[PDB]
Amino acid sequence: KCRDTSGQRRTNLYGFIIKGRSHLRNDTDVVNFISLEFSLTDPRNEIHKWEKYCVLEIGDMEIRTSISTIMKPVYLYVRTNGTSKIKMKWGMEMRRC
Amino acid sequence: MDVNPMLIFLKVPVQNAISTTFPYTGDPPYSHGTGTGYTMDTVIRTHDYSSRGIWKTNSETGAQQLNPIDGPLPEDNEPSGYAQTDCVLELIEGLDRSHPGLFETACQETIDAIQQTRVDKLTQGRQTYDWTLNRNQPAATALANTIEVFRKNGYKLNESGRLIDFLKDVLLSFENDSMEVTTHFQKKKRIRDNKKMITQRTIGKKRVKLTKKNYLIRALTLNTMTKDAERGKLKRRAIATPGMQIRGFVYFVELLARNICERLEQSGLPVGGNEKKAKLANVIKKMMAKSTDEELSYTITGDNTKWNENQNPRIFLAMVLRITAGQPEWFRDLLAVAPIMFSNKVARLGRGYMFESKSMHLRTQISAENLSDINLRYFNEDTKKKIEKIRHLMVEGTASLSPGMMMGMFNMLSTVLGVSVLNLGQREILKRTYWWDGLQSSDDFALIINGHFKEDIQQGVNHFYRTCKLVGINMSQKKSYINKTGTFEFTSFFYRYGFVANFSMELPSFGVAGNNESADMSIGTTVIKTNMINNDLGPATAQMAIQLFIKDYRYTYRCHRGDTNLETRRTKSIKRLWTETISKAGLLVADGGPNPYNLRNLHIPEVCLKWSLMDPDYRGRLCNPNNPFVHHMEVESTNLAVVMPGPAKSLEYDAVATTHSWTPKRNRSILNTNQRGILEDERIYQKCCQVFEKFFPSSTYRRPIGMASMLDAMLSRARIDARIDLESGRISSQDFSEITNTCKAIEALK
Amino acid sequence: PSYSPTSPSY
Amino acid sequence: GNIEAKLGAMSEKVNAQIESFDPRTIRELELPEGKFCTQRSKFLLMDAMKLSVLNPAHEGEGIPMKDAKACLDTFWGWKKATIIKKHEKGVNTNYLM
RNA sequence: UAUACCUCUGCU
RNA sequence: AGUAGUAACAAGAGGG
Ligand SMILES: [Zn+2]
Repeated sequence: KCRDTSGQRRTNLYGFIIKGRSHLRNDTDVVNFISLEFSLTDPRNEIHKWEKYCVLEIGDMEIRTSISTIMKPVYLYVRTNGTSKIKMKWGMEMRRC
Repeated sequence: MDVNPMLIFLKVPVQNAISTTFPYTGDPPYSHGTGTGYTMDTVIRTHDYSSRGIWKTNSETGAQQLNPIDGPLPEDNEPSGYAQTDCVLELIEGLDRSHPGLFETACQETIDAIQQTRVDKLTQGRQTYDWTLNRNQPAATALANTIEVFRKNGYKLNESGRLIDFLKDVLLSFENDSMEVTTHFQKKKRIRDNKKMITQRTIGKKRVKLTKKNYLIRALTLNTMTKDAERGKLKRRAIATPGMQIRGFVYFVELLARNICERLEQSGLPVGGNEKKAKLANVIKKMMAKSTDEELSYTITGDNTKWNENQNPRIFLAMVLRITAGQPEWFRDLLAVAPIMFSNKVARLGRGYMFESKSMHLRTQISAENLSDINLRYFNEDTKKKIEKIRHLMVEGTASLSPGMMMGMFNMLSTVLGVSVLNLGQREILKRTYWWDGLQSSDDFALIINGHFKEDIQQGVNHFYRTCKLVGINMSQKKSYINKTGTFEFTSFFYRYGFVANFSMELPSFGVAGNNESADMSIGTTVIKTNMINNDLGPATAQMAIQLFIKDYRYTYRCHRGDTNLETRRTKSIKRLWTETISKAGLLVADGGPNPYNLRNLHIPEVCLKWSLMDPDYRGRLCNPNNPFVHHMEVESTNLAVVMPGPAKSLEYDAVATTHSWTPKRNRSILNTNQRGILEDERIYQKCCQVFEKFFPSSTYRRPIGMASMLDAMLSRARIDARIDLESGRISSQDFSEITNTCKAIEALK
Repeated sequence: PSYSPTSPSY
Repeated sequence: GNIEAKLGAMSEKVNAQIESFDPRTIRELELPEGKFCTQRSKFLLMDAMKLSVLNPAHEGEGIPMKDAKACLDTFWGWKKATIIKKHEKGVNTNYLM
């Protein structure tokens, strides 16, 4: 959720995460999850950046500019990933940055 | 443009922007799996540094024990443990000359402690290796367990209640040749149920007698494990836990070392941060005042490499005996116990290892005991090699570790050694063209060398460096450096013509502590406060630190403000309290209330700050002394939390006892183990202490002393309480007989 | 530039 | 004179020679060689794309999945999904499904 | 041997 | 697969 400089409040959706099983005992134990994230970035322009991802093409979007509408394809960066209780704990506290 | 934060250092000196070099907003490194690989590395490295020493097999344990001290002087700069006894004594003597009466009053203070210290004192403290269970246990349980097994054998001197008698029992217990111990094991019964038959797990206990070796090995054992959450290091390292036999003796040695360090200007221990910086400011002030305008001054930002691995129990025995010269021989021999046990110490090798089969897709656990027996086809080369060397040192599951020391064993006596080298640099002792002073805490030191010319400094460095080598101290040449006096570093304090701020060191302490709603609020506001004072936390950032802590506190405890549109498990009940309340500003944050805090009130506890604004009935409920949420603890452990900056210190906070002073649920994994019964023992012990405190209310403030029975003391109190409650009071005559009859009935049941 | 690839106007 | 004696006996190879430090003399740190480093964050950074709705809700209010469906319902022009960049080590049709 | 379930545990 | 990094997680134990 964010507030524009114009004052408008807004709710944003970047994608989805699918949590696996999570019988986390030790603080290093892993939850597997899948992250499905929108993007306009073409992965082929920098394929070494996306070793772990499987990038899909899922739609097309009409985008405003100054005085012209552009047609861009919509990608979905998909990957399996993991985290732990200790890493989640420290992510929850990232405001101290 | 590519952004590069490092380029700030072009304009801002490194000390004044040092915060940008501490990445302490991310999770620190943690170990996964065993620390057996690290314990073997430590054991192996320790013997390598002492390898030119003299091997000998122990009469009582059969362990191969390397002795490097008074060995061949080193001939390279590699880490060496060839400390020379006579050089240590000369340094300790120089410490006695420079501080007349220090050793005397230090010993006398320790004498008085030994005579007054009760066995209780070992209930306090960090975890301890328990030989009853071959596992770490809370200090108090390991104490109760050892006393129980001592009682079931022929040792009961501690019955007196004084700690020196428990220590006698420990030494008398090494003469036993059949030490009996109870274990626990799972039994599988079968029982009928209304109408099939189901299996039943239960727990039985079985007696086991131990060899004379067995008990001795166990009593000289020090646990090992990996140190987690450690900053500034690529690779993990191993840490150790003392056992119950050595603990009490370590307590009194460290107490002597503490009393010495308390009175040495060059010791960083045991004082706190601000006093460390004052002590460092003094030797700079002192070194400059004692030098001529012609002379120079350089400062070594100093680190000693392999600090614990290259100190020695035998050398510690020399120190103790010299520091105690002229004292009663019982007091000298009592303190000498811990160094001796440390010389014949043995290290547990940890969990072991886990193996894996890709074709078969299976995993298996293997104990460290099995590292003697076992085939080496399973292991990789480095681990295989490590097992090849550790086998020569293996003794009944453990590895013998006569030389060296391990992190977590011993605290302050090694600093007394380092200080004695600093004390050698007085002008009146060296009488050269150079001289030095400084401060030291464990492996970290700052050394100020003054001299007439730059070459004099070199002479002093070598003289300091080589004298340190002669007592097993190895200055790191990789991580120490030198420069003209004016800037230096010391335990992450940064001096630049005066100490500057290192705020990022404290970043992990900004957050919700996790004690409870009451303690956390007091802890959080106080963290902000003390950093404004001690680490240049500016007023604007401190205000925002309040805002962020309240945000974190509200989410963590699902206690958002009573007028929020959020939805949690608690919003509805908090909403009820909100609408029912007249003075909302009096509601605690944990009850849906507003944040009262700004810069000016960080030092006022929340309840105190909102007292005037509370609805009377809310306040009466909040602080109701009959509420079922609080744990009525002892006075000495009231308003205490535990925090980790040191080893692990206790943090005291200021808070009113309320319904928010609650305790989270206990861990329950033990219910699936053979130790299950310990919970019932604790349940029984607690009711016994609960009823005693009804007859002795002051036992929650001052531990009661006495050799009599818990029941007899209660009975004695019951008889006389009933007496005055009637004789000169307000209880009837028939009731006096109603009580004393019950005391007679109880006395009959023995 | 021309548009926002993170906050596209659609 | 115990310390002085042994100090005379010890080899003079045991020393700490001061080598003066000039940052004009010293070299740059060696960075390793290998395959290129991949992205490893838990979520996309600069490559993220948002579907959003205008919403007076505050910085954590509303049912997440209800909010999510509301954001999805702002975008049409979805497509039949196709793989445009495989996860070489993965069964990519699982990601698609 | 395979498939359902059922119970305890999430720092011990 | 993935997390991860000097050894682990990718549930453990039981109803055998
Ligand atoms: Zn909030």
